[PDB]
This record gives sequence, structure tokens and C-alpha cells, in this order.
Amino acid sequence: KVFGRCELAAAMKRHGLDNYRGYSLGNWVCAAKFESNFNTQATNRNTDGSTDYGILQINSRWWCNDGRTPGSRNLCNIPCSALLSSDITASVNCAKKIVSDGNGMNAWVAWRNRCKGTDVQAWIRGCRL
Repeated sequence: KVFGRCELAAAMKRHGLDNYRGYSLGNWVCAAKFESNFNTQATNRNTDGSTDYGILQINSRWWCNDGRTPGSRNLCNIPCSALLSSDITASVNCAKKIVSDGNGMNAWVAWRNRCKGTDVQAWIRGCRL
């Protein structure tokens, strides 16, 4: 499914993402916008044999198991298919693990490139949260 901006803001808030690890809700909604355009089933294949899955485009080489990625890790201990559902919980729970692993949200290229250092609060303005 394709989430609406405010709809996603509310869902992510419900899942404890607001200021999780020092990143306000706006960062999360912005990341989703530029990673998957708020689409839960978006997927992208990379030159290294891995695929990005879901709304937060979680890569299969380190985070989930899709069963066809060369030297994969399954650091979130979840199948990649579970990241493609309408219920963002699995994606949120894995994203929390990724953000606690090293370079914060730099793990999401789109966020580095398009959100980092911008008024990310604009993504939550006009919503009831």
C-alpha cells in the first residue's frame, strides 16, 4: 500500500520513532518519502546481488534474508518478505536496530542526500499527531 504522509507520521509515532536515537519523526517520514515514495512493496536490485525492501528500503546483504543474496547476513533476523507488508511494524523494528549500529541514519542514502540538514519538520506539519 501507498501511505499518505500524515498517515505514515501517525503510524511511525505510534511505533516510537519520534526522536528515537536522537532523530525526530520528520527525519523518518522524509527518509520514507525519498526511499520508497511511501510505498510498502517497493523493491530495488543492486549490483552486489542484494535487494532493498519496503518502505524503508532495507537491504538484504546485512539486514534481512531473502534467500538469494551472495554473502548475506540477517542482522534483524527476519525474512525480507515481511518487510513488504502494509503493517510497517517489522520494518520499524528492524530500522531501530540499524540506527543503533553505527552511523545513525546515514544508513539510508536518500536521507543523507535529501533530508540531512533540511527542515524535516515540514513533513509532519499539517498532521494531527
